[PDB]
Amino acid sequence: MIQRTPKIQVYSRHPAENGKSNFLNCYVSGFHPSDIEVDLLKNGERIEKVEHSDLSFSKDWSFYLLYYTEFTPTEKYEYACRVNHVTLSQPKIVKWDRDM
Repeated sequence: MIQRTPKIQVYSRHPAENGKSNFLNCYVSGFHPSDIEVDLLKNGERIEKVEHSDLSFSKDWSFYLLYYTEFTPTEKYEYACRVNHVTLSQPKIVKWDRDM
């Protein structure tokens, strides 16, 4: 068995083909097992209808999830990615750094 704590990166991207659009991304990488719960949060609120949940694995024991959705970040909301994983005794909330 192997278990690997997801690395969690939360960042915003504009698709270059629609630069007006802003995507909050939670890139959850290198985890094993694949079982995971990943949410994007707006304050503590899970963002529903996260448009993209792209799971892949490299090695059979390394999973990568890009979990991202269009969002419109404003000051009034903190955005975060919340990951639960067996390796994470508590949900890991990685705040979107507004500069990221």
